[PDB]
Amino acid sequence: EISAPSNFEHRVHTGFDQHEQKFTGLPRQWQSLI
Amino acid sequence: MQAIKCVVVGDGAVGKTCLLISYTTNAFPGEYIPTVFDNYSANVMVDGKPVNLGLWDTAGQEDYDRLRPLSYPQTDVFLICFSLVSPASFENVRAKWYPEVRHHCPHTPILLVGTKLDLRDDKDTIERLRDKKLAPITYPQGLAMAREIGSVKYLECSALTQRGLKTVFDEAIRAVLG
Ligand SMILES: Nc1nc2c(ncn2[C@@H]2O[C@H](COP(=O)(O)OP(=O)(O)CP(=O)(O)O)[C@@H](O)[C@H]2O)c(=O)[nH]1
Ligand SMILES: [Cl-]
Ligand SMILES: [Cl-]
Ligand SMILES: [Mg+2]
Repeated sequence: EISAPSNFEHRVHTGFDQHEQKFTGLPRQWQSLI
Repeated sequence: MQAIKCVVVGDGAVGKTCLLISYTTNAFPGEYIPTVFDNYSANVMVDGKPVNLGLWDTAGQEDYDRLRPLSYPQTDVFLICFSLVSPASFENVRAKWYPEVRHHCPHTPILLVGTKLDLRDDKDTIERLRDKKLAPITYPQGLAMAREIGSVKYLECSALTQRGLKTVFDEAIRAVLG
């Protein structure tokens, strides 16, 4: 059977800065891509 | 530990974040805040074995169209979501989401998910839909769309009431792990 989920973690929270037109809190792997 | 990458996509305002947050934390977010990108993790016990569920919460905003595909490599399953009370979001399953997903991941399984099930019978919602020459999407209509995009499963749910909610993620899991 499949249990209810547990131990939630928010690993990445990305935003966007309009002044610089740059993403903020990008996954470390995406920093060379965007 | 087994791990599953599940990526969630669909129009703005369809309920992707509420769906993920209601399943993982059992809370319905009180504010409507559009997503740029977020990654959540949660543990689930599947047939006695622990599984790490990785959840990729993507932006329905067109303005983030170039950021979105960065989530796609090595995806194990997609949830394509539309609101059962937004015909337009449903039409965009065919017009945008299925084509984009399938272009990046030509063989990854897709679950079609109809959200906001609590609103399909909301008389005021029905009336304002009718005012714009629209109606809520029905189960048969949803199922027909799912069949047309070659989805492994069509599911309806409400993040708000959690009706059908666990089932979406249980099916997503069985789609990847059997
Ligand atoms: N009645 C009802 N409303 C819902 C449900 N799920 C989400 N909503 C509402 O829909 C709106 C959008 O929810 P949200 O989860 O932010 O949508 P999203 O698809 O993540 C939007 P983006 O793609 O921009 O992040 C909000 O007003 C939210 O309260 C539901 O199951 N029932
Ligand atoms: Cl099907
Ligand atoms: Cl249901
Ligand atoms: Mg969101």
